Amino acid sequence: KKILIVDDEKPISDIIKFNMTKEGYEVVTAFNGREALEQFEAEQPDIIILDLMLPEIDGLEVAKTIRKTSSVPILMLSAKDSEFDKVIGLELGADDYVTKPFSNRELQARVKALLRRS
Amino acid sequence: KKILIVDDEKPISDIIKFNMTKEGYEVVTAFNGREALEQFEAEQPDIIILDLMLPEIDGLEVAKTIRKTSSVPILMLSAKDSEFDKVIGLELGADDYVTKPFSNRELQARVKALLRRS
Ligand SMILES: [Mg+2]
Ligand SMILES: [Mg+2]
Ligand SMILES: [Xe]
Ligand SMILES: [Xe]
Repeated sequence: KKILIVDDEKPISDIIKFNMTKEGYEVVTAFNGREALEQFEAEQPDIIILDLMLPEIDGLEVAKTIRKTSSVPILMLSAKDSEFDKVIGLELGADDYVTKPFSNRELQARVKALLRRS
Repeated sequence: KKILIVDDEKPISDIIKFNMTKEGYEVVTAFNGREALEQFEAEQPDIIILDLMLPEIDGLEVAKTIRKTSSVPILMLSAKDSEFDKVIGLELGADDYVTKPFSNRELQARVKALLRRS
């Protein structure tokens, strides 16, 4: 399976990439909203882990435009952990919303749960 | 022309109703998100003035669901006046975003501007 990780922090992106690779996923990466959209169209990932906060396009905006054409599962990841953040991510199309810092094992479990249902 | 005013404060709703009536619009009112959606389907207004903050459904959620079926112009009205509020209202489908308190004459000008282009 192919995962697109859209994250503007190279350290966090690498931790997720390393852990998804170890689980046997193919990983493509993007570091802003524009790259996320390009990688999305070109690579057709099975799932996208999307930071809400990105340099070019926000995460909310990326997920909005994705949902125009695609039902690809989106797992939103963010340091913002209030009700309003989670609810607005889910309502703008996230299938799930996990907060940072996260548990590596939980992330993996949640990715598998999204792919199981999809 | 018919305006639906979705506002949970009966005092503000009345001021907008009074002023739109004086301009020759037919007015229907709604005081929460559920009533907005019901009035929307039943009355088919030409334009909707929508408070962002409502008891049942938020304004963002109402405008989201409206846009599923309809291109009816939406003018979002709110006490929240930050960039993030305006931008997220516009991006969730508002044609315009005016802040409270507002100028009666400006509201009217902006309503006419939305109807002119529509
Ligand atoms: Mg990345
Ligand atoms: Mg009202
Ligand atoms: Xe957005
Ligand atoms: Xe929303």
